[PDB]
Amino acid sequence: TLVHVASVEKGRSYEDFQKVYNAIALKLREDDEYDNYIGYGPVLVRLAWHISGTWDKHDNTGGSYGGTYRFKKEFNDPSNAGLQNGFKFLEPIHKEFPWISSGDLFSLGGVTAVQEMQGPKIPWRCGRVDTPEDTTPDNGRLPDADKDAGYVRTFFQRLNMNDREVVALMGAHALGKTHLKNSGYEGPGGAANNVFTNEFYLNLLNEDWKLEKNDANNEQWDSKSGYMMLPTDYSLIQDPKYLSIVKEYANDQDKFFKDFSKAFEKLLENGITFPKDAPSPFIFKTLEEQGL
Ligand code: HEM
Repeated sequence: TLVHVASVEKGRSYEDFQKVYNAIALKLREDDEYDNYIGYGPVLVRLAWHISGTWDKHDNTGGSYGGTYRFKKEFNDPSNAGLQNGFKFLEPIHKEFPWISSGDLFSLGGVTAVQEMQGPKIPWRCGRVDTPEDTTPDNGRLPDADKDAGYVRTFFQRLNMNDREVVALMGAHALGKTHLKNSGYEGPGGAANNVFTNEFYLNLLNEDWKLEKNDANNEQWDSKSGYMMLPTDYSLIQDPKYLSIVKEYANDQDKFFKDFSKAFEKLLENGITFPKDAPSPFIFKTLEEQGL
């Protein structure tokens, strides 16, 4: 069995990590022009997810622990096209705080982004430890977007996620947009794409979606409002079990926030064993809460 035990960066405590959070948050505020004024929040959330979503529950390969996205096999995964922008954003942060591990930095970037975009608090734990280049997972473990609900359910079971966790996590697609050159899909999902809300679910249910091909010859669902849904997004209103949960979150943002926060922490921690004397999870203050 392959076990990864969280090991706190030597001598570091909550306050040290809050300083890293603050540096990420200050740079997020500064770099507001990125991606036609969306800012870096969405791509940092996607980075935190993609470095975690290589995990395989069966043998504990992949996952956030090892920080392996720093190695070219993983950095160059076609599934990760565009994430280099997030890595480049985090580079000056890592320079300022060289003591933090890569997996801790990448995952903390996603937590910081969600919170600074007015999302829920996401508890976060330190202690991911960089592992060598030969531990980098092969490409092909991240999901395809052209597929249906059965594919989504099966995929997420590899990450030990159930229906509620899947539907909650997908709500992150309120953020950012698809970019044709990255993924072969184009467009935002709504008007509020750098503030964290339940808009994904509302737009899934309330827009009039039309199936179209895009300029890369791929099918996607488009609305007159200029929004889009991936086939895997749209699958959440095709499957009866997913549809029930989509309606729940469309009706109740507080419940979505609570479930997202739990699922996202779980995603970022998959594969990691936290020893009993490990610090409790940290809840970082936003810049606003600190007067910064
Ligand atoms: C079935 C699972 C999923 C599929 C197929 C999928 C697919 C995609 C695709 C194709 C894009 C567009 C990339 C680009 O063109 O730049 C995207 C963007 C994004 N994904 Fe997902 N995704 C999935 C799950 C998730 C999850 C679980 C999260 C996080 C909780 C997430 C967060 C995001 C974010 C924030 C963006 C916007 C990035 C940006 O604007 O640069 N995705 N996803």
